[PDB]
Amino acid sequence: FNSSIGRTAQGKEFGVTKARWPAKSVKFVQGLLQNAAANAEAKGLDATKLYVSHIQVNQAPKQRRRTYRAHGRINKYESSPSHIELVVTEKEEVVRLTSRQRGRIAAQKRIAA
Amino acid sequence: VEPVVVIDGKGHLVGRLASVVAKQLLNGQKIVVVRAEELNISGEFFRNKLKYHDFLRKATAFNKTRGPFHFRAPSRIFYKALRGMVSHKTARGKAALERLKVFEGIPPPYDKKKRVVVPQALRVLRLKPGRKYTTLGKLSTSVGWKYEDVVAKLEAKRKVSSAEYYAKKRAFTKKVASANATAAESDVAKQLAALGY
Amino acid sequence: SHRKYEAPRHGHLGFLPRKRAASIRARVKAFPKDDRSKPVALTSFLGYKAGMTTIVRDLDRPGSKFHKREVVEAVTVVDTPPVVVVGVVGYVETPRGLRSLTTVWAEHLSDEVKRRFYKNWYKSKKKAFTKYSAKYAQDGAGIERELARIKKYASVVRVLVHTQIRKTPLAQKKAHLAEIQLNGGSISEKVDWAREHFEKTVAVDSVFEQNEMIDAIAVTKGHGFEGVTHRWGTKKLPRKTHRGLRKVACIGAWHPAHVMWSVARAGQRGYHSRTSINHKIYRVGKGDDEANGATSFDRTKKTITPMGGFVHYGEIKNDFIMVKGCIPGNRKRIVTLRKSLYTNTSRKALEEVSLKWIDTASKFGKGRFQTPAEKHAFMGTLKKDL
RNA sequence: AGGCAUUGCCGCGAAGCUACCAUCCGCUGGAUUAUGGCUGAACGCCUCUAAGUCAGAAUCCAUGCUAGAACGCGGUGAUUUCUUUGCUCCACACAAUAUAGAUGGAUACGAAUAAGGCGUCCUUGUGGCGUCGCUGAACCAUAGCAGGCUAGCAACGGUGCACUUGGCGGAAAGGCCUUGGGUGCUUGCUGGCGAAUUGCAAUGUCAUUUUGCGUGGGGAUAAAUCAUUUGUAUACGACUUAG
RNA sequence: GGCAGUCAAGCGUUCAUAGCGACAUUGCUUUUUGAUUCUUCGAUGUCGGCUCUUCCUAUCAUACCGAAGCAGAAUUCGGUAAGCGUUGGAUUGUUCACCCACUAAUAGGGAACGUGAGCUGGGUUUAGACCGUCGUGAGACAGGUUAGUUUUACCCUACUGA
RNA sequence: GAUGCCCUGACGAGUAGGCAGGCGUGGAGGUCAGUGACGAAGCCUAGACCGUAAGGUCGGGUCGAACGGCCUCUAGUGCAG
RNA sequence: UUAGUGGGCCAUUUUUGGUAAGCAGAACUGGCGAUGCGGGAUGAACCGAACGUAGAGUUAAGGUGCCGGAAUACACGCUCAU
Ligand SMILES: [K+]
Ligand SMILES: [K+]
Ligand SMILES: [K+]
Ligand SMILES: [K+]
Ligand SMILES: [K+]
Ligand SMILES: [K+]
Ligand SMILES: [K+]
Ligand SMILES: [K+]
Ligand SMILES: [K+]
Ligand SMILES: [K+]
Ligand SMILES: [K+]
Ligand SMILES: [K+]
Ligand SMILES: [K+]
Ligand SMILES: [K+]
Ligand SMILES: [K+]
Ligand SMILES: [Mg+2]
Ligand SMILES: [Mg+2]
Ligand SMILES: [Mg+2]
Ligand SMILES: [Mg+2]
Ligand SMILES: [Mg+2]
Ligand SMILES: [Mg+2]
Ligand SMILES: [Mg+2]
Ligand SMILES: [Mg+2]
Ligand SMILES: [Mg+2]
Ligand SMILES: [Mg+2]
Ligand SMILES: [Mg+2]
Ligand SMILES: [Mg+2]
Ligand SMILES: [Mg+2]
Ligand SMILES: [Mg+2]
Ligand SMILES: [Mg+2]
Ligand SMILES: [Mg+2]
Ligand SMILES: [Mg+2]
Ligand SMILES: [Mg+2]
Ligand SMILES: [Mg+2]
Ligand SMILES: [Mg+2]
Ligand SMILES: [Mg+2]
Ligand SMILES: [Mg+2]
Ligand SMILES: [Mg+2]
Ligand SMILES: [Mg+2]
Ligand SMILES: [Mg+2]
Ligand SMILES: [Mg+2]
Ligand SMILES: [Mg+2]
Ligand SMILES: [Mg+2]
Ligand SMILES: [Mg+2]
Ligand SMILES: [Mg+2]
Ligand SMILES: [Mg+2]
Ligand SMILES: [Mg+2]
Ligand SMILES: [Mg+2]
Ligand SMILES: [Mg+2]
Ligand SMILES: [Mg+2]
Ligand SMILES: [Mg+2]
Ligand SMILES: [Mg+2]
Repeated sequence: FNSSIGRTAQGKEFGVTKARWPAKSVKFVQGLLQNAAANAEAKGLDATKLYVSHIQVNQAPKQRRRTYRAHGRINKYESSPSHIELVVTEKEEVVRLTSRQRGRIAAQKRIAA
Repeated sequence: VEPVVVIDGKGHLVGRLASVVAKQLLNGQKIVVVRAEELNISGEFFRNKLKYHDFLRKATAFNKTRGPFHFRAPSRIFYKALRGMVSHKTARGKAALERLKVFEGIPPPYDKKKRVVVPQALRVLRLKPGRKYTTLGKLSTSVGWKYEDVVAKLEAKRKVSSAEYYAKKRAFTKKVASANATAAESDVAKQLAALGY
Repeated sequence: SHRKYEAPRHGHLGFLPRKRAASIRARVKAFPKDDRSKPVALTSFLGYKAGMTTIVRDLDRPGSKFHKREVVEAVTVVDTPPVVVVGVVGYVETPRGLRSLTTVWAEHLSDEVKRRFYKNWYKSKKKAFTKYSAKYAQDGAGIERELARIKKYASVVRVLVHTQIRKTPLAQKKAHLAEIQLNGGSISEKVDWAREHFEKTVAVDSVFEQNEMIDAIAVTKGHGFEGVTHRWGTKKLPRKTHRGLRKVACIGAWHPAHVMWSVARAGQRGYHSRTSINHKIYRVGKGDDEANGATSFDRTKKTITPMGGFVHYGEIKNDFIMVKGCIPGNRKRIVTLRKSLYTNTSRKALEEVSLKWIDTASKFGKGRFQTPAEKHAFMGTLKKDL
């Protein structure tokens, strides 16, 4: 989702020209990582070996306001909210032969010996 | 029959050679052409220069880098003739053209390998004597190829080395053909002559 | 239908694309034809554009209305400390063009040059050429064999030189490195010359002389993204024009149904490589000389540096070249001076030049005084002097 | 001493930017067209033309100048451990991988073609003599459990492998040749033993890549980017600087 | 309509063809205008100018040449040639025209009669208004006159740079 | 199963259009003493089978209360515009 | 007894108007419309040939240097074009 955004040197570590710093997204996702870490502590998982094994954002139902346009027209002005979910996880580390083939294999071993 | 065939381009006619090479590659024979600068085209030089100028006139009007591209080197004029006799936009055609290499002069490693000719394309067997013809190196130079003199210098050097090689083999072929002649009038040689050898 | 009145097109299609040059140091794309009778010599040299100033001289041009009269002429001063030689490259002719066969480097490279091999000098362990230098150990047969290669096979030989940017007033410490072609002599004589100058300097007076025509190769001053009116010189549209007037009105016919490469469009202006030819050398300055701004007519002991320093540059403490008129590039820019590719025998080219006077007033305003002493005489004593 | 007057207004004004409103600079070879010629037949003469050829335009192609193929190429510098023993090379296994398509051998003068090749001789030549072609339908190789195990004879030859000797090769050399000894094999010739049942055929598996992984042996001991910083640079990236 | 051939009666002091050329007759062109009505009427923005690029050659100038009723100078006819130029103004909405002037020269044309999300809007071509002729009248006029909203690109490609 | 079974010969393009034999949907009479909370209907399913095709059938997942085959009757009965 | 149709268009030959037209209008036949398939690069109508699903053989029209299936076949001549 990057058409006509800007270019930046901080993209280079990931091989891209287009990157950004979406603070509101970052804050919500850090709240969820904090919640998942806590939940893992309560189950007694080892916090040093936790990785993000699943993260998924889905579109929630839009929230609708309106904007007023020239010539007495009205258009939508909708929010595009999110469902986010994540999971952290501890890391952890018959042969069929024709008679001819059988005959070959036998002959082969009778010579090798 | 050979896994690579090296054709000495010298004295052959561009189109007739192109047509045979094109068919060979489509049949899965690897080919190398050498001495593309010595290749001929029927028609006097001036006519062939005029034809090349007609070709230079063609270019995408709104941007000349969009082709057609006018390659000037002898090897690439030959490659153009070939590319036109192959379905070069298909995968089969791309594969076929990967089985081909064309060079000016005879670079290594092909300088020490046998070179064949293609009689159906030889100028000396095809043109009526008296008909005028172009040599492709001269043509290429006239339309902007830059390495006629370098190839000529390098070819003169290769031919010195090659003449020395030949002088030695021609000497060793005497010793052999001598020793084979003393072997005649033996029982074995007379027996062989019965069986056609 | 035909354009109603004829005019020449705007701008030259031989300088396309108008894009940012690939490097800040413009490439010499042709060296002079080698005459192998002559002694071995560099065909070019590196310098830094200091600034411009003004000259008076008498004109020697019989038939001119200004024959044997004083003219004033703008000049450009290039700061040219000696270049250090640090290597040789042998090129061999092929049917695909020249190819470098091998490079040989000097045993010891200065940090001015070593810096050119790094983007982050301060953090580095400074390992450049550390294993290579050890090739020179023993007799250094490794080097002798590589030189023998060059002598055997090469058709042209070029020396790698670097500037001594430490000697300039520039803030940069990383030297510029460039190949310069050796003309004169046999291939063996050329690679010997190069071997006997590893780590040694070469002075601009060895390369150039007074009155010689030379060529300036430099990247032009940058001006960023520019509109069509200034970038191509198209006519401004009338004041009544809706949607702006620094434009081309028609960017094409209906057919071809494509904008053509020959139409003027907005884009990068400046920072292009350029090769300007036939700049006459009016002075080869010595750095040691305290009177390198003085002449035979003006015996005032002074340097070429104008009062205040060259604006945005500094002093000039080194050998320099003074060239008639202007050259591409801005103050502080690396510049390559090259010997003429042809033998000009114009009367303009053959004129022996002798300067009457070199201006040395401040270029940071409407300078009125050539020297501090001249100022102090005219003003008299001031309150700060007491 | 200052504020405000949407830069309050006026004079000067550095820097920067900038103007045929300012200054500088703008290359020299080749091939041709028209045309005029040379030699010269057709056509015993003549003829610029037929073969052949000379000069020649603001033409064309180079030189020179701009870009540099983001799937064109070269040279060269340094290549991280110090702890998940990371990197590399070599040998050897063991896995996978997947093939634009092995299945005795790509077997090297150059030049001419109304001419040549080979051999030979000598006064060494644009020489004399002989011979060859009329296609590679050749030449070389080629027998042995996909090629076993053994005994002799005759030659001292052929050939493989590893190792050495010296040389030559830069067009893309990465190959060609050579010395010496070693070790196999030898179908040049003569013997002895083995082979079965893959059941009357079934590719009946023998090649070649690419990568991983494990053993043993060697070898080497960095940078780049972000952030900061510069302004010769700049819409942003990018560029150029410094730490 | 425009441009070019062939024939050659004549013109050209003399002399068909230097330059021309009657009577005839063969063509080419699509910068004229017709003819037609195939495409578009759920719309391809409708004159001209301005700007800008590129193409043709049937060459005005410039290069090199042939011919002459080419002494010189000036000019005229022709060839290779489109490489390079081909303008400033008065009146008119003009296209076209016309004149002044400079010039080496002021050649002809094409690109949706190039070019309106490029301009402009003088003309034309809605609705206001005047005149003349026409019409009993409402009204008409490829007659004159005056006033009359010129919209959108952030997409794809192309191009210019990154 | 005589609307059956079978033998023989020939033929097969198609817009507008005509006619024929079929497939599918809501509801009605009859019947299968039909299926079903031990899972009806619906929905998902680069799993399977039958039919030239309309379509039919089966498995697996999901699900929770009804629903089908055949003989007939009837229509607010089949969508890409 | 009832549907659709009652805009046609093209080729060869005959033919009228027109300088002519891929123009306008008639005659006879065959077509396209309603029709794919092989050929004519391409194309409503030209040439061949009209079509259930398959297999084998043979051909039409058109082709056989290479693109491309098929003789760089055979034979007698002609032609060199700045
Ligand atoms: K953006
Ligand atoms: K126009
Ligand atoms: K103020
Ligand atoms: K003659
Ligand atoms: K019409
Ligand atoms: K319409
Ligand atoms: K003028
Ligand atoms: K008004
Ligand atoms: K029922
Ligand atoms: K009817
Ligand atoms: K009817
Ligand atoms: K048909
Ligand atoms: K067809
Ligand atoms: K037939
Ligand atoms: K083709
Ligand atoms: Mg975009
Ligand atoms: Mg609003
Ligand atoms: Mg309102
Ligand atoms: Mg070029
Ligand atoms: Mg014009
Ligand atoms: Mg300018
Ligand atoms: Mg306006
Ligand atoms: Mg100043
Ligand atoms: Mg001739
Ligand atoms: Mg590149
Ligand atoms: Mg529409
Ligand atoms: Mg529209
Ligand atoms: Mg439009
Ligand atoms: Mg002409
Ligand atoms: Mg027209
Ligand atoms: Mg128009
Ligand atoms: Mg508009
Ligand atoms: Mg308009
Ligand atoms: Mg437009
Ligand atoms: Mg108006
Ligand atoms: Mg009105
Ligand atoms: Mg934007
Ligand atoms: Mg039918
Ligand atoms: Mg109902
Ligand atoms: Mg269910
Ligand atoms: Mg699905
Ligand atoms: Mg319920
Ligand atoms: Mg209904
Ligand atoms: Mg629907
Ligand atoms: Mg429908
Ligand atoms: Mg009816
Ligand atoms: Mg009717
Ligand atoms: Mg009707
Ligand atoms: Mg009609
Ligand atoms: Mg119809
Ligand atoms: Mg055709
Ligand atoms: Mg074929």
